Formats: sequence, C-alpha cells, structure tokens
Amino acid sequence: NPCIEVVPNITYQCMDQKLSKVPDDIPSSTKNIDLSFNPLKILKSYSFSNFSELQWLDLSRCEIETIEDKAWHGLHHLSNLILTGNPIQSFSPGSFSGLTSLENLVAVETKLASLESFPIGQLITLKKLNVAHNFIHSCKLPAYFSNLTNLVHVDLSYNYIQTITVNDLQFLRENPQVNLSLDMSLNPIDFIQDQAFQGIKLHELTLRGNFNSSNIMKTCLQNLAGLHVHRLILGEFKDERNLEIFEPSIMEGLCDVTIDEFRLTYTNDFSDDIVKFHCLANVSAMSLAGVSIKYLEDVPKHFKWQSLSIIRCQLKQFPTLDLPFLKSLTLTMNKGSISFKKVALPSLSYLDLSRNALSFSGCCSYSDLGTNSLRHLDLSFNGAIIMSANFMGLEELQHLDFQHSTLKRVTEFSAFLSLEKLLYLDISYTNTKIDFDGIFLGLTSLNTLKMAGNSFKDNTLSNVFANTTNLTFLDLSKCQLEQISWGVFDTLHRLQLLNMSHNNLLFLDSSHYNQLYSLSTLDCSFNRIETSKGILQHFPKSLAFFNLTNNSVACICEHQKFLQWVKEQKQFLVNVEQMTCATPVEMNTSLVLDF
Amino acid sequence: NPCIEVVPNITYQCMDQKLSKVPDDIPSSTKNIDLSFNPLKILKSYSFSNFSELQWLDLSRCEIETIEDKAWHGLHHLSNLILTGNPIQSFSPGSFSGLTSLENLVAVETKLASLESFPIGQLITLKKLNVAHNFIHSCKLPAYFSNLTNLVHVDLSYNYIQTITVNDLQFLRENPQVNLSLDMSLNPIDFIQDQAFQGIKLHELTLRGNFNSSNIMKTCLQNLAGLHVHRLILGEFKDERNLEIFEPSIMEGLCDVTIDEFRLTYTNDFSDDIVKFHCLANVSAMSLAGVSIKYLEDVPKHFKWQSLSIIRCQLKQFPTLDLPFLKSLTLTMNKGSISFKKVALPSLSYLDLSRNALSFSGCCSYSDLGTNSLRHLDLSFNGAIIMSANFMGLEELQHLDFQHSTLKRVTEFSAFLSLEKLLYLDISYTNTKIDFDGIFLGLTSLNTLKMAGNSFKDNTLSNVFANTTNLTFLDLSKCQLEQISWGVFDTLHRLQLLNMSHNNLLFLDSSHYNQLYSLSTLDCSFNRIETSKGILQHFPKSLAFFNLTNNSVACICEHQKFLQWVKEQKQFLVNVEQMTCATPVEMNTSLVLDF
Amino acid sequence: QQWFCNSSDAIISYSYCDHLKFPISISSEPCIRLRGTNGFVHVEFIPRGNLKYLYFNLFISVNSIELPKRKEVLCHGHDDDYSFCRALKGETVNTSIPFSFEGILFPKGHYRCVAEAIAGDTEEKLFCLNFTIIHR
Amino acid sequence: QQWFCNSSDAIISYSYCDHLKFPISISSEPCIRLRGTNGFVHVEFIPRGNLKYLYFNLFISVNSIELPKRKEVLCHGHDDDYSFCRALKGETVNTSIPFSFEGILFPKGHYRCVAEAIAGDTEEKLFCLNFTIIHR
Ligand SMILES: *[C@@H]1O[C@H](CO)[C@@H](O[C@@H]2O[C@H](CO)[C@@H](O)[C@H](O)[C@H]2NC(C)=O)[C@H](O)[C@H]1NC(C)=O
Ligand SMILES: *[C@@H]1O[C@H](CO)[C@@H](O[C@@H]2O[C@H](CO)[C@@H](O)[C@H](O)[C@H]2NC(C)=O)[C@H](O)[C@H]1NC(C)=O
Ligand SMILES: *[C@@H]1O[C@H](CO)[C@@H](O[C@@H]2O[C@H](CO)[C@@H](O)[C@H](O)[C@H]2NC(C)=O)[C@H](O)[C@H]1NC(C)=O
Ligand SMILES: *[C@@H]1O[C@H](CO)[C@@H](O[C@@H]2O[C@H](CO)[C@@H](O)[C@H](O)[C@H]2NC(C)=O)[C@H](O)[C@H]1NC(C)=O
Ligand SMILES: *[C@@H]1O[C@H](CO)[C@@H](O)[C@H](O)[C@H]1NC(C)=O
Ligand SMILES: *[C@@H]1O[C@H](CO)[C@@H](O)[C@H](O)[C@H]1NC(C)=O
Ligand SMILES: *[C@@H]1O[C@H](CO)[C@@H](O)[C@H](O)[C@H]1NC(C)=O
Ligand SMILES: *[C@@H]1O[C@H](CO)[C@@H](O)[C@H](O)[C@H]1NC(C)=O
Ligand SMILES: *[C@@H]1O[C@H](CO)[C@@H](O)[C@H](O)[C@H]1NC(C)=O
Ligand SMILES: *[C@@H]1O[C@H](CO)[C@@H](O)[C@H](O)[C@H]1NC(C)=O
Ligand SMILES: *[C@@H]1O[C@H](CO)[C@@H](O)[C@H](O)[C@H]1NC(C)=O
Ligand SMILES: *[C@@H]1O[C@H](CO)[C@@H](O)[C@H](O)[C@H]1NC(C)=O
Ligand SMILES: *[C@@H]1O[C@H](CO)[C@@H](O)[C@H](O)[C@H]1NC(C)=O
Ligand SMILES: *[C@@H]1O[C@H](CO)[C@@H](O)[C@H](O)[C@H]1NC(C)=O
Ligand SMILES: *[C@@H]1O[C@H](CO)[C@@H](O)[C@H](O)[C@H]1NC(C)=O
Ligand SMILES: *[C@@H]1O[C@H](CO)[C@@H](O)[C@H](O)[C@H]1NC(C)=O
Ligand SMILES: *[C@@H]1O[C@H](CO)[C@@H](O)[C@H](O)[C@H]1NC(C)=O
Ligand SMILES: *[C@@H]1O[C@H](CO)[C@@H](O)[C@H](O)[C@H]1NC(C)=O
Ligand SMILES: *[C@@H]1O[C@H](CO)[C@@H](O)[C@H](O)[C@H]1NC(C)=O
Ligand SMILES: *[C@@H]1O[C@H](CO)[C@@H](O)[C@H](O)[C@H]1NC(C)=O
Repeated sequence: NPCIEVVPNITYQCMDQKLSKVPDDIPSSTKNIDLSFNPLKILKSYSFSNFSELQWLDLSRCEIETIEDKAWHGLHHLSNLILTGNPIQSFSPGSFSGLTSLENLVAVETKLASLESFPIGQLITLKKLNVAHNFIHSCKLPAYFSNLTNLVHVDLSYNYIQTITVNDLQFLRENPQVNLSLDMSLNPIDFIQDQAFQGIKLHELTLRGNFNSSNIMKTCLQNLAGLHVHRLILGEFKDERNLEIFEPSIMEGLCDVTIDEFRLTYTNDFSDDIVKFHCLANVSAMSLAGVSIKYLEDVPKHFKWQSLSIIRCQLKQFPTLDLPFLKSLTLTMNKGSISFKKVALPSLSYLDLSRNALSFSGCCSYSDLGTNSLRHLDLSFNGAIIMSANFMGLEELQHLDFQHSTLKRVTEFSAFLSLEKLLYLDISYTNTKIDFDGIFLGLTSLNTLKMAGNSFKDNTLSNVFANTTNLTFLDLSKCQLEQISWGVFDTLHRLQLLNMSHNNLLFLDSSHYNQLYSLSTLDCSFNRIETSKGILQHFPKSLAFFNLTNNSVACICEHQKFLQWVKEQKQFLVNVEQMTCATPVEMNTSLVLDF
Repeated sequence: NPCIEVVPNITYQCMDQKLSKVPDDIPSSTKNIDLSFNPLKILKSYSFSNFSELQWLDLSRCEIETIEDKAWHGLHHLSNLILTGNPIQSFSPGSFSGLTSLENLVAVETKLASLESFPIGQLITLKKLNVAHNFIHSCKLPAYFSNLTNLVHVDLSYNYIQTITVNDLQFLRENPQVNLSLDMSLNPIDFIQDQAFQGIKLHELTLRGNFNSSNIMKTCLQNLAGLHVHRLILGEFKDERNLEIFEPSIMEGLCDVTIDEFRLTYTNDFSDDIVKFHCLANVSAMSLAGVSIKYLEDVPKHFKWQSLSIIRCQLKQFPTLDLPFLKSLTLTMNKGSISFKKVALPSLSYLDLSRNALSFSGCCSYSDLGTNSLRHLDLSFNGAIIMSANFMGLEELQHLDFQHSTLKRVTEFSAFLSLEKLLYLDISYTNTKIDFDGIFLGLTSLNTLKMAGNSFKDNTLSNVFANTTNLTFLDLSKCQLEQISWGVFDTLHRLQLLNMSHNNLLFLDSSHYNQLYSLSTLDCSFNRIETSKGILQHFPKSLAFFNLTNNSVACICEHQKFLQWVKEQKQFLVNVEQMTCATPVEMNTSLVLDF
Repeated sequence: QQWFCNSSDAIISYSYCDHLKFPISISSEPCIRLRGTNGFVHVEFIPRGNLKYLYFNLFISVNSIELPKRKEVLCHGHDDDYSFCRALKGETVNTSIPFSFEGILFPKGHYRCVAEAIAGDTEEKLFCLNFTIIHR
Repeated sequence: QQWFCNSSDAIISYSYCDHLKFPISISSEPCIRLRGTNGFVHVEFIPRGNLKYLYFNLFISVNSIELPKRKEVLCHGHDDDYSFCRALKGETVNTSIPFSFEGILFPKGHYRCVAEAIAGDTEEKLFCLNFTIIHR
C-alpha cells in the first residue's frame, strides 16, 4: 500500500501520492476510496472491476483527460461519484454505462459546454446533479429529463447563462408533477423573455448575485409573472459587484408571483421600507439573514406572516410588532446590545432570543408578550435577566432555557411558581448562590435540571428537591460543593443520571442514594473522595456506571472492606485499570487483605 | 446610679427611668448626659451647679412645665441644649442666663407662640436655632438679632406662617452682611405682599410642601422678584397634599430672581418641558432628586449650567446632551436599566454613572464622550461593561472604578494601555479570569490596585506586576489562589500593604517578600498555612503586622525553627494569644524545643 | 395582639418584640390582600431616635423556611421623598404613606416577619415588631 | 519567505507551516498599517476541503507572551455572506474581500500568529500559515 489506510480493511484514503493508475494491492470489500490529486491522466477499462462493494468514489484534481468505454464496468453499488477539477471536455456517448445506482453525480469545473452533450439519459436513479462552474450558455433543459424520475435538484451556478426563453422550462410545462429545485446564482442574467415563467412550479429558486442595475433587476423581476415558487431566495454577496441603490420599487413585479417562503440574504444598501411593501402581504414565512436593518418600526396588520426570523442582522432597538397571525418569532445572534420591550402577539407559540445581549430588565409577565400559547422560551447566552414575576400568564411553557445569562433575584422568592407543566429547565452557568429552599417549588412535572456553575450556601447541598418527583436527569457538576446534607434525594425515585464531577467533596457516603431505585449512572470523578463510609450494601441494584477517576482514593488499609469492594464489583466501575492510590506506596490497584 | 453608664466616668446615659430630679450621685467631670423621657416636671435652681464640665445636655419628653430663675446656673461649657417635647409655653425673662457658650438651641414642639417672646438676646454665640412645630404665626424677625452675630441658620418649618410682609425681612435690609439661611417648609403660605423681597440676600431658602394651587403658587412665586438666593430648593413630599398639575407657566416669576443653585426635589406630576424653560439659563448648578422624569431630550445651547445631578430619578433612555459649559455630570442610582449612548461635552471633567444598570457595550473611546479633560470616571455597580478600546483619547484620567460591573474582554488584549497617569484602579468583584501577563501594562503611575473576586489560571499567581513600580497598596483577598509563582514582587519596592486573606494557600515561603523593602503589613489570615519554608531571616526589617489567624499552622515539631520563631518574634504578630495548633495535641501555643 | 385585620384572602396580625417594647401605632387601609393591593399605611409614634438615617432589617420565614435577611433603606438624609425623615427624638410623627403591589404569586401557608427599625447613624434599634400573615 | 509587504509603520511577512504545506496565495491592498486600515485582501487557492464549515485557530504571541487561543468562524453553512463558502475540494477559489479596522492602540515590538484553517465538519486542517508582524 503506497497509500494511507484509515480504518482496518475499509476507507483507504490514498490522496496525494504520485500515482498513475489505481493500486492493485487495494483489498476488495472496501466501501470508500479517495484518489485525489493523484496524477492520473486516463481512465482505463475494467480498472475497478474487482471493487464490487464500493459506494463512495472520489476522483478530484486528477488530470483525467479521456475515459475508456468500459471504465466504470464492475461498479454496482457506487452511490456517489465526484469528478471535480478533471478537464474532461467531451463526454462521448457510452460513458456512465455500468453505474446502476448512482445517486449523486458531481461534475463541477470539468470544462463542460452544454447539458445536451451529456450522456446521462440512462441514470434512472440520479437524485442530485451539480454542473456548476462549467461554461454553460443556456438554461435549456433537455428532453431526456423525462426518464430521470427521481431528480430533485439541479445546480447551474457560476456559469455563462445570459438569457431565458419560453422554449426553455418547456419540460416543466408538460410535466406538472416534477419536484425540481433550480439554482442559478452568479449568472449574468440581463434579459428574461416575456411570458417565460407561465404555469411553472418550482420548489426553490436562488438568484443571489445576478444583477447589478436597479433598472435591469426591476425589469427582469417584473418578467417573473406567473411563477409559483415555494422558496424564493434573494440577496447579494459581500465579495462581489452589487447594487448600490436598493428601493421598494425593485420589488415591483413580485406582486403577482406566488411566493410561499421569501428569504432575503445580505444586501449592501438596505432601507427599512423594503419589508413594508404592499405585495409581501401573502408571504407565509418571512426571513432575513445578514441584512443591515436598523428599525422594524410598524408593519401593516393585514400581513399574513406565520413566521419571522432575523438572524445575524444589526438592530438598534427591539422591534415593535403587532401581527395577529405571526407565530414562531426568532431573533438570534443580533449584532448589537438591545433591551427587551413589550410586544403584542396573540398567536405566538415559539420564541427564541438567544445569543443576543438582550438585557431583559422586567421579567416573566403576560403583559410582556401578549400570548397565552407560548411553548418554547429561550433566553440563553444573553446579558442580564432580572426576575420580578412568577410567569403569571405563561402557564403553558414546556421548555425554558437560561444558559449564560446573569439571572438575578431568582433566590429572593419562589420563582417558577406558576409553571405547573414544564419539562426542561436549564439554569447552568448563571451565577446563582442557592440560599433558599423553595426556589424549585411548583415544578411538579420537571424532567431535566441543568445547573453547573452555581454555588450554594455553606458549600452544602441543601434540601431543594422536594415536590420534584418526576425528575429523571439531574446535573450538579462544577459546583464547588464540600458536603451533602442529610435527607436529600429521599424522593427522587425516578432519577436515572446523577452528575457530580469536578466538585470538592472529601469522602463519600452510602446513606444517600439508598432511595434512588432506578438510578443508572453516578458519575463522581475529579471530586477528591478518599473512602465510602456507611454500609456499602445499600447502593441500588441497578447502577451500571461508576466514575471513580482522578480521585485520591487512599489504599493504606484505610477501610479494607472498601478497598476490596472497589476491585471486586469492578464490572461496573469505569476504567478500573488505572486506579492509582495516593498514600505511599502509590502506583497500585489491589490491597493484600482479601475477604 | 439608678441609670446606665456607657463609658467609664463619662457619657452617663440615664434615659427612661422613673426620675423626678437630677441624680446627685452622677460623678462630676462628665461630658454627656441624657435625661430623656424621665418624668421631671420642673427645673430647680442650681441643679446643675456641680457639672461644670458638661458640653452636651439633652432633656427630651420630660414633662418640664416651668423653669426656675437660676436653673442653668453653673453651666459654662454647655454647647448643645435640646428641649424637644417639653410643654414650656411661656419663656419668662431671665431664662438661659448662665449659658455663655451655647451654640445650638433646639426648641422643637415647646408650644412656643412668637419669636419676640423668646429671651435669647444675650446668647451671643448661638450658631443654630430650631423652632419648628411651634404655633408661630409670623415670619417677623425681631430686632435683637442684631446682637447675635454668629447666627447662620433658622428653622421655622411646620408652623402656622400664613403671609409675608415688607416690614418683615427688614433686619435683612438694614444688614447686608448677615449670612442667614432660612427654612419655611410645610407652612401654608398663600399671600406674599408685593415688593416683599427687595435688596435681600439669603444663603438658602427651602419651600417644600407649601402650596397646593398652581394659581397660588404661580402668584406667590411671581412676587419673589428681587430676591438673590444662593440655593433655592423646591418640590413636594410624598405623604402630603400636593399639586396635581405642574406646568412651566408656574416657573414664571422666577425669571427675575438671581438663583445660583436650583434644586428640584420630588414632584407628583412632572412634564419634561419644565427643565426646558427659558429663564433657567443663568442657573449655575442644576440638580434633580427624585423627579419622575422620562426623557431629557434637548436643552438649548445658551444655558450656562456648570453642573448637573440626576439622582434617584426614573429614566427610559440615556439623555442627549450638548451643553458646552457643563462640567461634572452625575447620573446615579437611576431607577431603570439603560444603555450608554454617545454624548458631546467639551468641558466635562467629572463623570459618575454608578449604581445604575448602565450596560455600556462599546467602551473607552474619545468618540464616546467628547472631552479631553476627564479626570474621574466611575462605572461601579453597573451591568456589563465591554472593553473594546484602550481609552485612546482619555489620557488624563486619574481615577477609575469598576466594582461590581461584569467586565468583559479585559484579558484578550492590553487594555488600560494609554492611561499613562492613573493613580487609583479598582476592578474588584468583576469576574476576571486573569490569564494574560500584559493586562496591567502601561499603568506606570498606579498607586492602588483592588482585586478581590478575581481568579487566575492554574490558581497560580502569574507575573502580572512588571512595570508597575510605584504601586503602594495592593489587594488580593478572596481570590482562590493555591500557590505563588516564583519571581513575583521582585520590583514592588514601595509596596506598603499586601493583602492575601481568605485564599486557599497551603504553605508559605520567604524567598518571596525579600525585595519588599518598605512593606509594613502582610495580612495572610484564613489561608490555611502550615509552615514557612526557606530561610526565615529574609523577611524585611520593616514589617509591623502579621495576621496568622484561623490557619492550621501545625506544631507537631514540624519545622521546630518556625515553631520557635512564631512565639519569639510575636511583638509583631496579631493576637498571638489564641494561636491554636491543628495536629494532636491541639489547644497549645509553645513547642518544647527552645533554640 | 397589638393589631390585626382580616382581608378576603389574608389575615394580618402584629405584636411587639420581646427585647424592645417601644410604643408605635401602625395600620393600613384597606386590609392588604396578598392578591395585589393599592392603598395607604398610617403611622403614629414618637421617634426614639433621629429618623434621618432610618432603615429596616426583615427576618422572614415562609412555612418555617428562613429566607435570607433583607435590608430596606427608607431615609438616607439627602433630600428624601418623605416628610417624616426630618423628625427628631421627642417630636410626634403622624403620617400616611401610599403603596401598591400586584403581579407576584404567594404560596398558601403561614409567614412570619421580624421587622426591626434601625437609626443608621448610631445603630440603635428604634423598635421591633413581630408580624404574622396567614394566606388561605 | 512566501510573501511580505512594508507599510509606513508595519512589516508583515508570512511563510508556510511545518507540518502542513498546502499551497495558498494571499495578499492585501494596501499594505496594512497597524494605525488603522481600509482595503481588500486577495485569495487564490484550491480547497483541500469543502469550505462549507470553515473556521480558524489563531495562536498569537505579543513579544513572547502567549495570548489565549482565538477561534473565528468565517462560514457556517446557513446563508453565509461570502461566495466562496460554496466551493468544493478541487474547485479553484479566486476572490477579494474588503475590511476596515481603526481605534485600537497596539504596542511596539514583535508579534507572531500561527493561523490554521479547519473544515469544521470533518475537522481536518486545510492549511497552516506562519505570520510575522513587526511594529515600529
Ligand atoms: C422536493 O425536493 C426537495 C429537495 O430535497 C425536498 O426537500 C426536503 O424535504 C425534507 C422534509 O421536508 C427536508 O427535511 C429537507 O431539508 C428538504 N430539502 C431541501 C433542502 O429542500 C422536498 O420535500 C420535495 N418536495 C416534496 C413535495 O416532497
Ligand atoms: C453661610 O452659612 C452657611 C451655613 O453653614 C455656610 O455653609 C457651609 O459651608 C461649608 C463650606 O462651604 C460647607 O461645607 C457646609 O456644607 C455649608 N453648610 C451648608 C449646609 O450650607 C456658608 O459657608 C456661609 N457663608 C459664607 C460666605 O461663609
Ligand atoms: C483584606 O481584605 C479583607 C476582606 O475580607 C479584610 O477583611 C476585613 O477584616 C476585618 C478585620 O480587620 C473584618 O472585621 C471584616 O469582616 C473583614 N471583611 C469581611 C468582608 O469580612 C482585611 O482587613 C483586609 N486586610 C487589610 C490588611 O486591610
Ligand atoms: C489583620 O490585622 C491587621 C493589622 O492589625 C488588620 O489591619 C487593619 O484592618 C482595618 C480594617 O480593615 C484597617 O482599617 C486598618 O488600617 C488595618 N491596619 C493596618 C495598618 O493594617 C487586618 O484587618 C486584620 N485582618 C483580618 C482579616 O483579621
Ligand atoms: C481486512 O483484510 C486483511 C487483509 O486481507 C485481513 O487480514 C483482515 O482480517 C480483514 N479484516 C479486518 C477487519 O482487518
Ligand atoms: C482482481 O484480483 C485478482 C486476484 O487478486 C488479480 O489477479 C486481478 O488483477 C484483479 N483485477 C485487476 C483489474 O487488476
Ligand atoms: C429513455 O431511455 C430509453 C432507453 O431505454 C430511450 O429509448 C428513451 O428515448 C429515453 N427517453 C427520452 C425522453 O429520450
Ligand atoms: C454590471 O457589471 C458588469 C461587470 O463589470 C458590467 O460589464 C456591466 O456594464 C454592469 N451593468 C451595467 C448596466 O453597466
Ligand atoms: C395577495 O396580496 C395582494 C396584495 O399584495 C392582495 O390584493 C391579494 O388579495 C392577495 N391574495 C390572496 C389574499 O389570495
Ligand atoms: C411541597 O413540599 C412540602 C414539604 O416541604 C409539602 O408539605 C407540600 O405538601 C408539598 N406541596 C405539594 C406536593 O404540592
Ligand atoms: C471615674 O470616677 C470613678 C469614681 O469616682 C473613679 O473610680 C475612676 O477612676 C474615674 N475614672 C475612670 C476612667 O473611671
Ligand atoms: C455637689 O457635690 C457636693 C459634694 O459631693 C454635694 O454635697 C452637693 O449636694 C452637690 N451639689 C448639688 C447641687 O447637689
Ligand atoms: C444687645 O444686648 C444688650 C445687652 O448688653 C442690650 O443693651 C441691647 O439693646 C441688645 N441689642 C438690641 C438690638 O436689642
Ligand atoms: C389647599 O389645601 C388646604 C388644606 O386642605 C385647603 O383647605 C385649601 O382649600 C386648598 N387650596 C385651595 C385653593 O382649595
Ligand atoms: C439671565 O437669563 C435671561 C434669560 O432667561 C437673559 O435675558 C439674561 O441676560 C441673563 N442674565 C445675565 C446673562 O446676566
Ligand atoms: C515592561 O516590562 C518589560 C519586561 O517584561 C520590559 O522589557 C519593558 O522595557 C518594560 N517597559 C517599560 C518599562 O516601559
Ligand atoms: C415573634 O413571636 C413568636 C411567637 O408568635 C416568637 O416565637 C418569636 O420568638 C418572636 N420573635 C422575636 C424576635 O422575639
Ligand atoms: C394624625 O393626623 C390625621 C390626619 O392625617 C388626623 O386625622 C389624626 O387625628 C392625627 N392623630 C391624632 C392622634 O390626632
Ligand atoms: C513559525 O515559524 C517560527 C520561526 O519563524 C518557528 O519557530 C515556529 O515553530 C513556527 N510555527 C509552527 C507552528 O511551526
Ligand atoms: C482572479 O480574479 C481576478 C479578478 O478579480 C483576476 O484579475 C485574476 O487574473 C484571477 N486570477 C487568475 C490566476 O487569473
């Protein structure tokens, strides 16, 4: 093997060795080869006959200039064939013969010249086809597409497509049943013949980076009349030529299209009135991503937006919204630091304001977001939440998440008191000195706590888990505990994962954990335990995992019973192998006294 | 002594015992008595003759109804006499005879009836006079005030003063040299005769809680023409009747007064246009305290405010200011959570934005506050500062203070780099994981560091004090250290206070501290030190204080040399008395081996 | 025993403390509902102190679970919002203060508050009260 | 040795890494001034990866004082702002990106940055560069 092997007997990465043919010493029954950047210069017949198990073949950057007739002869299960970079200018007929299950042909930058001089009419399983960067001059879909039943995507980006005509898209007019998804980014389009799109039904249509004259864009977009697209994606790119003036007059012509999901990506110049255009009112799911918006002041009330996403977009103020049909608002990763403000969304059912510096001073009131149907709140990674109410109107919330947001006044009263049906709480890494035994009161249906960077008073785990019976997952890592009080865990009958690593415990006890009937994992690594007092026959007979690593479990005959139990019931412990002792002599595993 | 004694031989607190006369067993040479709530009913002659050292006498709530002639006979050094509550209705002549140094007479709620029936003409040292709550009906200052040269304050609040006339304030017209400070709060004033204030010069004039008709207030304030006051304090009270409509038309009449410090306290209804009144332009020091302001949008540019304070006032947005003469801005304890915004104050020299939730996202730029003359910045107790510049324009700052503000991105680069002349830095309790050895670079003139709740990487004190030679005060308490690296403190030749308590050290070394020539205190309490390795003759010969308390210094012959040094050079240690040992046997102080 | 009122959902009762018995009269209008109230509180007493730096220490217990200790500043000296922050020891105070609270949910049970007033300048206790709320 | 430019106050030089030598051409216009610059950066190479999840690891040293490690995300897959976040392994990338920075003060001395590009999906290193800024 002049080439590397990743996995024994499979996955033979043979990239970048001076090769001129497939190595013959490659074992059969492989599933993945990679012959990339090898200086092959011609494929030869039957070369892959032996590899009748290959389902992923890559030939990138090889200098392949021609192809013999029975080149891919013995290939029967090849799903993916990549041919990027090879200057195969002419695909003479008969190519791609032996392949009977090819689902993904990639032919990027192979000096192709037209979609008709492409003998793929027989590949009746081709899901995707990628011919980007390939000198093509016309969008004309050839007729043989009628054979390719399971074709759902075509990529023509970065070609020389110049104009669109009515005889193109004819295959789409005769067949109203194809689910095709086009893509024509970075093509210098300037002329769309009238009535071109008519009775057409695409599932996606990207047009990023095409036009550079507000006039030409206006006219071309106007000629899109009759189109019926399920997702229209517009915008520009940062490293390209682009419009220097953008006005809602451009969006004229879109007023008779039948958009279902209008996506608008980065735009160089952006005026806030664009989204206030009278012929977006029937769009079902608005979305912005990277636009330099400043104020989303007021949109009309006859808009039928059922969704709205604002990701990576600048903002100088929390938007003002009163849409009566909108649900599932999302404002993530905002570039600025904003403060929350009241909204009125009677049909909201999903909120997500993560990763912003949303400093949300007032808190948990129905008066804040007017919705009696919230089900997913997410305020993680924000600036500083200040609790001043018990979520008095939001009694349907099922998913709550603070993860790196400074959470204040949570201990001063029994917050979370009205959330009678909540399943996933998360307050990790919110610096929260638990010094009140009623903080988790009312959460009768919780299933998952997650607190990591939260201290306690006395560095002692108080009794804060009463009336929390259904808890199944619990996490207490990284708290700086130094002991566990007596009486905790006396009712957590269904807990199954107890996490306590990275603490500062000193010993361990078994009087606890005696009621944890269904427990299955008791990770206690890194927490400096020396022994295990109490009767050791009271652990549950369901434990499967015991992390006792990086401790200083001492083996100077200290609790000989424990030093025997640790090497006896070790089919459960984790990495019993490297169990060092910490009292001279160290480097040991067993103690002399047996039984 | 039927009464308590506070200090041996002085300060005999004798409050609330059933007494009917001064106790005779009270030792002389006392300085402070307190006969309060004792049921005395008459003062008798020569009763205080023996106490010829008393300089603070209180008689409150006693039932004193009359006073004998030579009552305060032997009193020669009594500075303060309090008589609150006693129903002495008639002050017959001759009272207050023996007192020759009375500087503060308090006569609150003594059923007084007029300032003329008050035989105090001879008290030629009376600094203050308080006659609040005393049935008085007229502001008329009697003529005998000409004798009382050193009279600087009179308090007439909560009386029955009804009208003011021109024959009143006559003593102030004949004497332009008195520095008098009046006070007439809570007096139902309704009529000020015309030309009343004319050629008058007060030093202060409180009028809180007087008027309840916008009309009557307007007219009365209008009759204030000619006044020249150094501090005019207006407003209302929360638990009182008050104006229900407040408009800038009320401030008419104030347009010909000569205010020098306009203070405006709480006001029930408040419209933001009040401060935008054309005849505040010459006020030299504006001030608000408790007004429910919302927006301070734009004030004219011909205003001559040289100061501005906004304390405890609500706000919904950081104000917008461009005053070219304002210096010393102060916005403290604001009721809301606001975000900083750029301002332009070419003459600012003192800023104080503490105790707010000022979340100041951008940071340290001249572009933020346009002033090349800042000298005192204070952003303590705020929400979340985000450092993104090196204070590139603020090279004059001499006083910087973050104290409970989450301070971000301070370690990612050498912040504080342009502050070449700074004397007092404070970054305590800002959670700041020091993991970069150039964080304190550039501070060549610092004198005071204060870091308490700030961790380190490796829990090891790295070398972060190079090029910080002039540091004189250093604080490292409450950091969770576990060792000190080698080489620190090698150039802190002028440090005089080293604080390290409450750490998690284990031992102590003397190879450090050998260059701390001028050190004087080395507090190391609570930090769990067991010994002192290294030669113990290398401590500096200037130390005066050594806190070695609450440690677990072990005395099981562990380092007998140290166990001897600790009880030998103990004229420096602190509380050598209760130095317990922590290795059986405990409860000890000395080890058997000497020398 | 000192005073009590019955509201729709609350029973409020106060008594004097044990180590301080300094007279003070205090009441409210109307009787507080823990379901949110708006009204006045009437105070009548004679300051055993100067009232210029007045604050409180509240030791609260919700169903025998001690909360942490609260400290509320009422007066601080610099232009307070209240007229009685000007009183003196021996000068009768008689006033009425407005208040309003709505939007918090309180559990059912039995609360207790030890409320002690401190004159912040010289740190002596003006009075101590023993409260009792029963929420039903 | 690979490339360098001299500005008014900076000298910028790059070379290849030691454990990865995958070709890449990169330059800027104009030569960066550490006193604040505004311009373009020109890139020309052939992806040894898919570029769809591309990020960087920067190991920076200011006068032999190691800063912590920085991680900058350039592409993330979901509608990136850049046209080359769409390239494939073997497809020549040739582009020009604009940038601007002003308002930071940098010390005088000698900086070093090891800049390694990672394809975030399969975690292999596309290339590694060895930078050198000298600020005078
Ligand atoms: C038409 O083809 C597209 C292309 O795959 C189908 O889209 C996928 O649908 C599934 C289920 O909704 C999604 O999880 C994928 O993300 C979709 N892919 C993309 C990128 O669009 C689409 O479902 C097909 N149309 C129909 C009616 O089946
Ligand atoms: C007039 O009397 C007042 C009353 O004391 C003097 O005011 C004091 O001045 C000092 C020094 O400026 C301040 O520290 C005090 O706070 C002032 N007291 C108050 C509350 O005003 C005033 O100085 C006197 N006038 C003159 C010209 O000496
Ligand atoms: C070092 O800082 C600590 C802060 O913990 C100072 O500790 C205070 O010490 C006094 C006794 O002098 C105690 O009464 C206080 O309670 C301590 N503070 C706290 C918050 O408990 C200590 O004084 C400082 N050392 C020096 C020399 O000033
Ligand atoms: C340790 O002892 C020192 C010296 O007696 C204490 O230092 C004094 O602390 C008070 C309160 O912090 C300061 O006001 C004094 O100025 C300090 N004196 C000097 C000159 O150091 C220190 O507080 C004690 N520390 C502890 C934690 O008990
Ligand atoms: C793979 O092939 C080698 C050589 O033919 C053989 O030794 C090995 O057992 C096969 N399987 C694995 C898992 O390596
Ligand atoms: C297939 O395997 C046989 C035996 O290992 C070998 O002789 C033959 O050359 C292989 N096929 C090709 C095309 O090399
Ligand atoms: C589909 O392939 C068959 C080959 O079996 C061919 O005869 C037919 O013409 C193809 N369909 C079209 C539309 O060309
Ligand atoms: C759009 O950009 C191309 C590429 O530079 C340019 O040739 C063309 O003239 C531009 N459009 C117009 C209307 O000038
Ligand atoms: C689509 O929106 C237009 C206004 O932009 C409106 O006139 C038309 O009725 C809408 N189509 C519907 C509601 O089917
Ligand atoms: C909550 O727990 C307490 C015990 O501290 C118990 O008395 C009370 O009944 C519980 N409330 C429930 C289960 O609703
Ligand atoms: C105060 O007086 C008492 C009794 O006259 C006397 O014993 C004592 O020495 C005096 N001084 C002090 C400081 O107590
Ligand atoms: C003053 O002291 C003397 C001696 O202690 C005592 O006889 C006399 O009664 C005292 N004066 C008064 C007014 O009681
Ligand atoms: C001041 O007191 C003296 C007493 O020596 C008195 O004669 C004089 O009349 C007093 N002044 C005034 C203005 O009454
Ligand atoms: C101001 O308040 C007093 C006290 O109640 C009242 O008698 C008076 O009528 C009020 N003023 C006016 C103009 O009514
Ligand atoms: C005081 O202010 C008024 C306007 O309010 C102005 O006309 C007058 O000149 C000012 N007095 C001065 C500048 O002395
Ligand atoms: C800062 O300290 C370094 C040592 O780390 C030293 O080389 C440099 O000259 C110092 N800079 C000064 C003193 O300005
Ligand atoms: C308050 O009253 C209760 C009895 O109702 C008593 O047990 C408690 O000790 C009192 N609190 C204080 C501080 O005396
Ligand atoms: C206290 O003041 C109120 C008026 O607010 C009055 O009704 C009451 O009588 C006063 N208290 C007494 C004891 O007079
Ligand atoms: C970068 O180059 C320097 C020599 O200029 C070398 O010492 C260093 O090891 C190089 N970095 C890596 C990661 O190879
Ligand atoms: C890369 O593109 C630029 C245009 O931006 C062009 O000038 C340059 O020649 C291209 N590179 C090559 C190697 O042709």
